[PDB]
Amino acid sequence: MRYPVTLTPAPEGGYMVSFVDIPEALTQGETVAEAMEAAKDALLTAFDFYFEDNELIPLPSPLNSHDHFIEVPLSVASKVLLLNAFLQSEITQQELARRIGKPKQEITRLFNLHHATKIDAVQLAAKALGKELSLVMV
Amino acid sequence: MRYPVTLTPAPEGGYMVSFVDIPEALTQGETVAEAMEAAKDALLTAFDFYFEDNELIPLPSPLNSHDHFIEVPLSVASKVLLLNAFLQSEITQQELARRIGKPKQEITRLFNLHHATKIDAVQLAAKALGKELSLVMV
Repeated sequence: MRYPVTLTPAPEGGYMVSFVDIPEALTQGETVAEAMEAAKDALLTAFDFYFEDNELIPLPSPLNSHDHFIEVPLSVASKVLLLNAFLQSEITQQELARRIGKPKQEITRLFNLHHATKIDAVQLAAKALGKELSLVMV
Repeated sequence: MRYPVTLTPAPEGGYMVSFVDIPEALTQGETVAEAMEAAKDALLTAFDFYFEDNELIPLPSPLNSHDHFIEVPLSVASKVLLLNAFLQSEITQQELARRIGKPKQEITRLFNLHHATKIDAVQLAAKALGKELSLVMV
């Protein structure tokens, strides 16, 4: 859900931004507010790299009392959970497409964060992999 | 999540559908298979009445191992949790729109199951009511 971000003071001023669970997400900001804003772009585009290399996305560490974090939207979170389950299911994209009865070009559209997908379509893909996706609130 | 269904033989032939948690969703079918399928529109059509009557939607009772059930899709499920949270907050539609910084015309689509709504918008509205919505995959 929420990825902790470590902010390091910069010797030339401002802050350098880094995530403990995602080494590829690096950026910086003038101020904590700006650094946090940039931190959300760094995390999501670092996710883009995992999606093309079909490598598992690390899950967030537990959050301490005084730590900043980035909460990924539900749309991103659902695709992240789907990608990890799909990579561990050991089936291909062609096979998954067959199971949902849809052409291969929306499997490509499914495992891409820049393409909008309806949450119900993500739910059906999880079901085809033997997984149930559900909601919790507070 | 999943609402338990009661299957009762019909004196007129066929089988009769009823939900333990939703007394208003009742219909029937010639066979168990058809009565279950017909039951899923009856539950969704009963939900529409809760949405326009602004009444809290009862949540499902626990499921035995050997229990029949109807599973609402994630899109409807998210809106059900949202309507219950909005009804218990005792604020108006104008106020919720103000807190998420969107016009009123997107609140009305939030509380309607026939209008598709993006999950990220449902997350934002829940947050404006002090609730955090998250996904579980099992």
